[PDB]
Amino acid sequence: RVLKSTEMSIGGSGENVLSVHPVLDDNSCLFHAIAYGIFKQDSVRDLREMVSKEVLNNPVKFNDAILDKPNKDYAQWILKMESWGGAIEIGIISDALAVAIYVVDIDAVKIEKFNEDKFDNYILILFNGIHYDSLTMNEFKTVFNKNQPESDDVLTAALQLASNLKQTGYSF
Amino acid sequence: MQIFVKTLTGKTITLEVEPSDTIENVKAKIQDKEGIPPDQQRLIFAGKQLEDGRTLSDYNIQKESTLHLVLRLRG
Repeated sequence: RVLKSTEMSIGGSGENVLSVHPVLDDNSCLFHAIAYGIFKQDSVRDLREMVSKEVLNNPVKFNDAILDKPNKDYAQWILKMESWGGAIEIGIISDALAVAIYVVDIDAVKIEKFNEDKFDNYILILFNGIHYDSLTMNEFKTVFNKNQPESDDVLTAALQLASNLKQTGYSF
Repeated sequence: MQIFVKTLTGKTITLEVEPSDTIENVKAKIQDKEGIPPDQQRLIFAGKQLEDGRTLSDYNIQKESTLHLVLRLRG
């Protein structure tokens, strides 16, 4: 059993394996990665519409300064299939689906957590600077819980995987 | 002194700063507490985006002032 560059054993025993699960490399990859992790089924349009609606309905929280463009303009912009999702989308989708989203940032070798204090359940998405993939355990499990015994080891493996990928030329 | 930094997920981050601190310095402090790289950080105060080269003093940042942190992370 030899591990590939996109794989990392979890914990001291290494019985379970964390791996990259690639999604379609289109302009909607953030949404594909989140949909796979949470639903195990693709969704882009519904997720973009959810974000658009939340922004429109909350102009005080998502003001022009926060969005770096007028609220009404952002709400239409995020509906375009070519518009790249980011932290703003992640936060909104996380809140809406009641699952924390942990961004494993390859270039930084850090995990950016969204809503870790609200929801115990979390998914991991891998960010290389211009693209998102999903992270899975044993080629299947995507939803983890931070209070389960193996959670620390899962996060440790995610960080070590990110470090290895940074070192082998995978971040942009 | 103390300033606060609020995220869009509702969390608040306390910072110890001097009026002499540049926005860059502040992002570096946020990186220390939270591990967020400065290049992914956007800071907003009083409806204005804060620029790397200026100081808190330049924007009238004072006691218990609240900044808003928004991340980029677009892919």
